Order: sequence, then C-alpha cells, then structure tokens
Amino acid sequence: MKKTYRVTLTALGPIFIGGGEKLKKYEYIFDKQKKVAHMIDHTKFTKYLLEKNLLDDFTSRVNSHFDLYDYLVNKKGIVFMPLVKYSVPVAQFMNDLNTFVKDAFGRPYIPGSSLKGALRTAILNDLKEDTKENEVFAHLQVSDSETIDLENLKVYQKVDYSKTAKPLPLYRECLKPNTEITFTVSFDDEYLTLKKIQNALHKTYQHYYIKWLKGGKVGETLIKGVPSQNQGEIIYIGGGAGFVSKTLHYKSKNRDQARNDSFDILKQLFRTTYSKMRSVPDNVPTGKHYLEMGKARIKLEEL
Amino acid sequence: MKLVIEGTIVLKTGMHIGGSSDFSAIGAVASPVVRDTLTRLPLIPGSSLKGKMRYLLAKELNNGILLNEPNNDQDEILRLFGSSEKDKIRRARLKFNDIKLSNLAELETFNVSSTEVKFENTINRKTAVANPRQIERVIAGSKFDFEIFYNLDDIKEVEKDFENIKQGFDLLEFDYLGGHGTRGSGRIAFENLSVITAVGNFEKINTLNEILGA
Amino acid sequence: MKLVIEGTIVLKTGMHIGGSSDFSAIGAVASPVVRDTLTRLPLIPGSSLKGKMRYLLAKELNNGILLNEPNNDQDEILRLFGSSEKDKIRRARLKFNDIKLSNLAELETFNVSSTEVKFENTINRKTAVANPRQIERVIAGSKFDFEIFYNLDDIKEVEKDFENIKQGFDLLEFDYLGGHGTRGSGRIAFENLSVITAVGNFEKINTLNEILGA
Amino acid sequence: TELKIGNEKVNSTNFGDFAEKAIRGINHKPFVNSKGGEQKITTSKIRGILELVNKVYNRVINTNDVELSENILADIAYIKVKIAYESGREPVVKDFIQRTAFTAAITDVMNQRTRESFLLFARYVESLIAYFKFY
Amino acid sequence: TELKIGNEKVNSTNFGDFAEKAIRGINHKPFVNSKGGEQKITTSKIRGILELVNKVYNRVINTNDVELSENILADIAYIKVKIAYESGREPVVKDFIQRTAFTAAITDVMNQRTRESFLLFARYVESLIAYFKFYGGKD
Amino acid sequence: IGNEKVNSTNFGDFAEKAIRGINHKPFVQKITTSKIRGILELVNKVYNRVINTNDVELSENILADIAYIKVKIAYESGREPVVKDFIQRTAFTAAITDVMNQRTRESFLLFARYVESLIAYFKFY
RNA sequence: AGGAGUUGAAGCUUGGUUCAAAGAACGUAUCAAG
Repeated sequence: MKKTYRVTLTALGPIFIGGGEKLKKYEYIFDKQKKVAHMIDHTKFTKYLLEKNLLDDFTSRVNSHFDLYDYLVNKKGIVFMPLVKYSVPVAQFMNDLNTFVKDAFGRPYIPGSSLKGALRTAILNDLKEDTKENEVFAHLQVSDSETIDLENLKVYQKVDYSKTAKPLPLYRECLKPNTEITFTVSFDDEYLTLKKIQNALHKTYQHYYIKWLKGGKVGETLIKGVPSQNQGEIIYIGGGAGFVSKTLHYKSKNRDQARNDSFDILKQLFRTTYSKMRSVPDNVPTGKHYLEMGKARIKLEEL
Repeated sequence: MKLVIEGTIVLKTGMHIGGSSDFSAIGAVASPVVRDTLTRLPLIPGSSLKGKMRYLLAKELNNGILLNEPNNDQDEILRLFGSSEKDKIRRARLKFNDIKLSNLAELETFNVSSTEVKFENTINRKTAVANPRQIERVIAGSKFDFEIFYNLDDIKEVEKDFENIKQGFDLLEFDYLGGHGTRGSGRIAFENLSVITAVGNFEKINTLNEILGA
Repeated sequence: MKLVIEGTIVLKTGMHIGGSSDFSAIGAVASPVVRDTLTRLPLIPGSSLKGKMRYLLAKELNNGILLNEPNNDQDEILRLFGSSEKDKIRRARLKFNDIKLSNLAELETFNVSSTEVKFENTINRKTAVANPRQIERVIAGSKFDFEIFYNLDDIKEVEKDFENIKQGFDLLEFDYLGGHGTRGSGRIAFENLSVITAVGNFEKINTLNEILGA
Repeated sequence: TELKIGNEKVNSTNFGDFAEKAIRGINHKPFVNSKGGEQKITTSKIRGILELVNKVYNRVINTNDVELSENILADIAYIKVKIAYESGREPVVKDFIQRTAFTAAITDVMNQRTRESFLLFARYVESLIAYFKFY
Repeated sequence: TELKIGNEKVNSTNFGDFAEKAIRGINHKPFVNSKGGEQKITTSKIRGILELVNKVYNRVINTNDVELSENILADIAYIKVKIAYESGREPVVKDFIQRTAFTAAITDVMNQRTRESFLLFARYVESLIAYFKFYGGKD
Repeated sequence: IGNEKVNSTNFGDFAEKAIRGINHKPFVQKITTSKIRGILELVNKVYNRVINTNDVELSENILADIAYIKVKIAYESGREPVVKDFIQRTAFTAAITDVMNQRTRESFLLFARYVESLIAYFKFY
C-alpha cells in the first residue's frame, strides 16, 4: 500500500556515479601542488582567452601539448582566477579525471536509477532468470536525492590490490566518506517489504564477503591491510566497486562461479585467467587507511 | 457558467515526457522530450496529466486494487473525466490543457538551459557489459502555469468534485508524472492553487478556494 | 442588408479536427487532420464551428442544461442557427464558412511545418501493456481568419442577436473546438473581431462593432 | 512509378509481391550468426527502421509538390546513414538489409528526387514489415 | 466479370449468397484465441476493413475506363498489404480473413485489373459487413 | 547550405568514400572505435545544446564550444599519429574553420551529420 | 602514461463506440369537371 520510506544512504566508502564527463590532463582541470584541485567552466575560460590574444594564446598552448600542468596560468600573468565552480581535494598514490554526475544547476546528486540498480543487484540473489517483465521491480518507486553540497566531493586514486597495492592512472571524483545521502523510496507490500530489502542486502553483502572478499582478506594476502557483520545493512553503489559487485553470480557456491566468471571475463580478454580477481580500494594519508571503494550504509525509516 | 482552475506545477525532479519526431544523432540523446512545436520549448501534454490524475484517483477511490477497464471506474471519476459506455456517456466536467513552460526567464536568470541530457545505462548481469542511453530531461525547479476549465453542471456536486480534484492533486505529489519515474523522475509539486469564474459570479466560490488552495 | 462578421481564431493548443479520406501508414498517424484538399492546408470546417457554437450558446441560454433536439431550442437560437421543425421553420441568419489556415507565412517564419504529430498511448489497467497512437494535430499559435455572414432581416432584433453571438464566442473561448479536447487540445481564442456591411450601410453599425469589440 | 533494386524492378502495383518474396527469402534460409545456431531479426530493429522512414513520411504525404525538398531529401540521406550504422551494429541487420535490398531502394529515392518515388519506398518498407508480422 | 475464390467462382449472382454462407459459417464454428473461450471479430475491425475498401470505392465509381488506373491498383495492392498486416497482428482477424476468403479475392482483382472485378469485390465486402451486422448484432 | 563541397544530402556519401579510402591502403595499426567515438561524444555534447536553441544564428557560447572542441581535437591529434592521418584524410578541421567563418546553425547540423556519418560508415566497414 | 567496448536493448504501432437521422416525394395552368 505504497509504503514510503526515507532512505539515508551513509556513504561508508567512496561513492561515484560519473554521468559521462571525462576530464583530461589539462582540459578544464586545474591541479596545483597544495593537494587540492579547482575546475573551471568552458564558457568563461574560452571568452577569458578570446578577450586577450585569441590566435596567439591558442597557438601557444596548442604548441605546448601535452605538457601543460597549469603553469601557463602562472607564467602568463593569468594568476587572476575567477574560474572556480568549486574546489576539490585530491588523494594521490598521469591525470585523467572523471567527475560526479551533476544536475543542470551544477550541484551534485545521485540519480534514482543508480539506487534502483543497486537494490536490484541486491534483490536478485535468486537465480539469474529475472527479465524485463518481472513484476517485482515495476512496483518499486525510488526518487533521486536532494542536491548534495559541493564540499563533499573528493578526487581519489584508483588502486588495484590483487597481491600488493599498485596505482592506476585514473582519478574519479568520488564522495568523501561518512556522507549522508537522502533518498525517498516507496513500494507495494504485495511484492516486497522492509524485511525483504534488509534480508536481500544482508545476503548480498555476506556472500560478497565470504565468497570473494574474505578470500581477498585471507588468500593471496599479507600485512598490506594495515568489517562484517555489523548490522548488516550494506550495499555497493556503482563507484567502480568491482565486477563481482555489479554481477550477481556468486550464487550459489564459491568454486564453479569463480571459474565460470574467470573464463567469462579473463579468457576472451588479454590477460590470463585463474583464481582470483583483484580488489579495488582507495587511499588517503603519515599513515594510510586503504579504505575500500563503492561501499555505503543503508538505513530505512518510517516516513 | 464555467470555473477555471488556475495553478502552477513545480518540478522537483526530471519529468521526461513524450515522443518526438526528432531525428536522434547516435552520439546524442535518444527518445527526446515532448515540446510545444511552434517554438518547440518544453511541454506537458494535457493527456498525460489527465491520465495520471485519473489513474491516481481511481486507485484511492475504490481504495487499493484496480484491474478494470477505464469506463468502469467510480461515479465521481466518470462524471469528472468522462465516459464512453453506450448507455451513459458522461461529458467531462474537466478540460485539461497542454501546459507550456512559463519560467524560462527565471531559468535564464540562473543561466541554465531549460532541459538536460541524463546519462543512463544497463549492466547485463551475466558478463557486466553495459548498454548506454541518453534521455532528455527537463530540469528541476521549472514551473508550468496551467488552467483547467471546470464545467459547472449542478451545484450539489461541485464541492465533492473539487474535494476529489484536490485529492488527485495530493495523490500526484507522491507519484511521478511521466516517463522513467520509478527510477527518479517526474516529481511534481502543485503550488499556488486557485479557482475563478469565467463570466458571471459563483456565490459560494470562497468555500472552493478553501477546499482546494489549502 | 447583410453583415459580415470578420475576425480570427487563434489557437492556444492543438485543435485536431476531422477524419480523412486518406490512406494510413502502419507506423504513422491514424486519424489525420482535415485539410482543404486543393492546397493541403489545414482547415476548420464551418459545420464544426457552427455546431460547437450552437451547443454552447443553447447551453447558456436555456439556463442550466439542454437535453433536446436542435429544433427545440429557444427562438433566439432557432432564428440564429436555423431550424427544421415541421411548420415553424426558420431560415438561418448566420452563414458560416470553411476556415482555412490563415497565417502560414508566419508559421514558416519560425521554420516549422503547419501541423504536428502528437504521440499518445494508453495502458491496459490489468496488464500494463501500452497501446500507442499518433494523431495529427495543428500546431498551437495557428491563426484562422474567418468571416460569417449575418442576414439583417429584423432591425429590432439585431442587438440581441449580436449580444448572443458575442456570448457564444466568449463561451467558446473557455472550451475546445474539436476532437480530443478534454485531453489537452482545441483551446482557442477570438481576436480581431469586427462587423462590416456587405453592400450599402447599416445605420447603427457602431453599436454592433462595439458589442463585439470588447 | 519506378524504383530499381538490382536488374529487377519494383513499381507501384507490385511492392506487395516483392515484400512477399523478400520476407519469404528471409525465412526458409535465415541468417547464421557465426555459429551453428539460427537467428532472425527482431521486431524492434525493423520497426525502428519503419519509424525512421515515418519521420519523413509524415512530412511528405502532407505536402503538395512533385519534387522533394532539400530538408526532406537531407533526412532521406540521414535514413541511409542510419541504415549503415544499424547494419554495423548487428550482422543480422546487415543481412536483412542486404537480402531485402533496402540500400538499393533508398539510393533509388536519392537518385530520382520525386515525391512518388519516396512514397513507393514507404509502401515497400511498410509492406516489408507487414509481411514480417504476417509470418 | 467472375472472381475466383477457391474451387468455386463468384460473380454478380452469388456474392451476397457466398458472403452469407461465409458469415453463417463463421458462426456455428467460431475462432478460439488459444484460451478456453471462443472469440469473434468485433464491429470496429471489420468496419476498418470496410473503410479500407471504401477509400478506393469512393473513387472507382466515378471513373471512366473499364480497366483501372495505376493509382487505383496501387491502393488495391496497399489494401492487400494492410489486410495482411492486421491479420498477422491479431489471430481473430486472420481467421475472419482466411475463412471469408479475402486475400484470394483481392489478388484475383489484381490479376484481372478491370473495373467490374473491383466492383464485384467491393459489393462482396459490403454484403459481408451487411450479413455480419444482420446475424447476432450487438447494437 | 553549401559548406565546402558537401551539401545537406551527400554528406554520408562523402563519409563512405572517406572510410573506403581508409580501409584499403591504411596507415601503417588502424584506428580503433574509442577515440573516434570520443570525437563523436564531444561534438554531440555541443549538438544537444545547439539544437535546443531557438534561433537561426549562434550565440557567443556556441562559438566558444566549437573553438574549444577544435583545441580538444588538436590535443588528441597531438597524441597519436593514426588519428592525425584520420583527421588529415577527413576535412574535419576545414569544416570547423568553415563553421568559424560561416556561423550558421544549419552548417553546424550539416557538420554534425557529417561526423555522425563518419562514425556510421566506419562502423559499417 | 591510460588503453578497449557497450552508444541503446526488448514490447505494444492504435483499442473499443455509434458508420447517413428527421422533412418534402412533385405543385400548378391549358386538357377535363361543372
């Protein structure tokens, strides 16, 4: 009977939704050596360059590709910088930034399709037979969030942790952790309820741990580490959380599913396949945390 | 003797509605939004608003379940929206209209365009290969000034009919308006509701703004 | 004398009228809009305007509701729109005309076709399966310069006749003109309204032009 | 009146019969998808092709002139490009276009820039999908 | 002057009788839509078929030559396309079209491309609609 | 509607000729399906804002957009030699400079349809 | 130092409803009858 619930998505790890906006080595990005990044708007940048020596400054910077690293801003007296939409901090340890999805007002939010995809991945831990006419997802009403303040965004380094952590040249503009994101979700009780959602998220997280990530934490594992079950109301929002987060087929044994997706992804591609996959954390500093990526905490409240 | 229900629909979320005959570029948006094709500036069809209002009223009246054909709704719904059964055709006392965007000047104050391309995909859960799409979605905080002509038939039912109309205004607050609304779109807010006469003067019209614009 | 009631009908919404008399494609419009077939310019039939105006005016007169045949209206409506009852037959004082689309150059100035396709659907209430339809519909802001001939037969009744005519136009401003009107189309308005003589001069022509020019 | 496919002609008394023969060519010897399996084209792909044509058809049957305009024939060229692209998407669409010779018809329309040639092409596409759904 | 349907030919002495036999054969053995109950074609679909015929019939009756012009035959072939389309959509339409044999009639109209053949077809369909309303009407 | 020898009609034919010229006697490693799509995505990101405008001329911000995608494809050409041969054998930068010296909306739609036809006919062969 | 690859997929393309209603159906004049 349209059981509306207020979902407060506590961002336990870095949450990234992307939205189709790639930021290149020096293309709208302004990264300085004080461990923060500023970013600019294309219109005011282009008219600020076309007001002063149009063909000259275009041919100078086009000559200076690819080595730019925003010190033409310093040498040319262009230290005058009104081109700050918002400032973002960078977590390092060569640049290609992916930014978070923002609405037309330039103030970020998580769209409701993302959260429905996450809960659909959490609910579908029955057999993978649920097609595009399943009646249970036509009665789940999830909205977007309110506009998150721009100070809760942080640029991270994507690190891979298979045997030992090594970085990959890919920055994505995630959320800083313990950040509360507020959704409003409603559904028909004839198909799913609070109990089904908490049990599905609990089941998905516990199989995610005991079939792949506890195996990460004990197998091919050393002291490079220096969280279950807490309640457990934990889901993975699509921040590059991994292959096994997005799929569902760690149902219903550890072995045959691992060799199945082993063949399936890493046979047809270039690198050689066998056990096991690689884990993707992020990192912040001098001691490091190696805090893991895509995870979040989910709370359900009556109205 | 008609009444005009002036109002304003305030967008909280995207509200992608409609099918266009626009040719879609392949690196661009597919299935764009419906527009008022003179300027082709964004449009809310009257048929969409009528369909959602009739659906949400026909759920709350006949409380809960709904599996019947639209001519077999309750008497309030048929006398408010119309009928096509052979014995008793009811001429609709409501008359919806296509609602064009009104606050484009308010949007040019904020210096944003009137609509936005939203990026979505679909992850096939077997091999985790995606399948992208773009949808053209109106921005939030856009107003839509509308007016619905109430055709007064008899004053014994006008109070009940505006109570049902405010009920359907309330019910559409908690449900989408059109398009991919189960996934976060179409959240509307009926703000600054009012009613007025066309010609002449309804003597009990001060009670009608109390049961509607409140 | 005869008088000519000159004016124009401006569209605020779609106004889909009519049925061809044309073949249909199997991915295109069903029920296309009616056209003047020599020029393939969209047309308002004079029958549609006369029927809607007669229904609205004989709904206002006979205060409340009308349920009778066209031959059983009051003498104002019978003398204004003709009659065919057996002995008390009355020739129509008004002669309507087929109204072609009149501002095609000002539609082409904004670089758009004279008509649009408006995508619709309906969902089955028990199976949620959609059922799309496409209706051709005239674009909003299309102007229709019309003219209606009036037959000045009794000079002491022309005041009440033009009072009734302005009443009928002012009612038809708050109602659709044809087709899918309750679902957001057909809303028109009347502009440039005046009356001129056919040949000669009518003595109180200013009292008719003032009662229409307000 | 005239529209060539190969050395074999289709005209405006006749498009239903070549739509018969074209679809009955798609059946009885269907596409092979680089496997031992069978595969025929789905409804949504060919009817997206139909909606691609009918975005132009609604502005041609509404008009008067015996020669197509430049906006219309520009969108005809766009239809040919979209045919090439969604041919490049899937091989089953490529062999559907190659057997039910659609590029030949759309190039015939682009050569003879008359109104009735495109209307015949629209008849042929609608008849293709009619005999797809009939079987 | 004599239209072929199956193994028995129909002309302007039998089309009312043939259409009466066809309609009264549609009753006493109706169509089943792969569920428990029977289902026959409704008024609106066969009025769609009759409207498709009448869109050419309104033009043919004001023509001169005994052989039809090419735009008439274009529209007849497109009627054949439309009937083949609408029958493939709903199987209750396919049953009515095959049993009250329509496609064979319109093909043999297209073979003998004469005016009298199309008039024979049009009066055949008109009689078919007439007898459908005559037997078991729901008005 | 001229726009440097390629009309509103023969844009796909020119792109088909260009891709067929690419396909036999190619550069050395042929061009992949990701950079050319990146070009497509940047030009259609400009195209969405362009086609939802109202008038038949271009704003200042739109000329900023075509100028900045010119310097973006200058950067991307400066990355790889194969995309240099791609943009050289195309009249791409010529089309951008003609959009600079023409500043008409229909020319931008023609160029967008040209690069869409480049994507399409690269995919077709 | 970033490379590739998915750029939309599937479904419905109108459904049902009245499908010409009420009037006049020749009136007169020579002819004739008176």
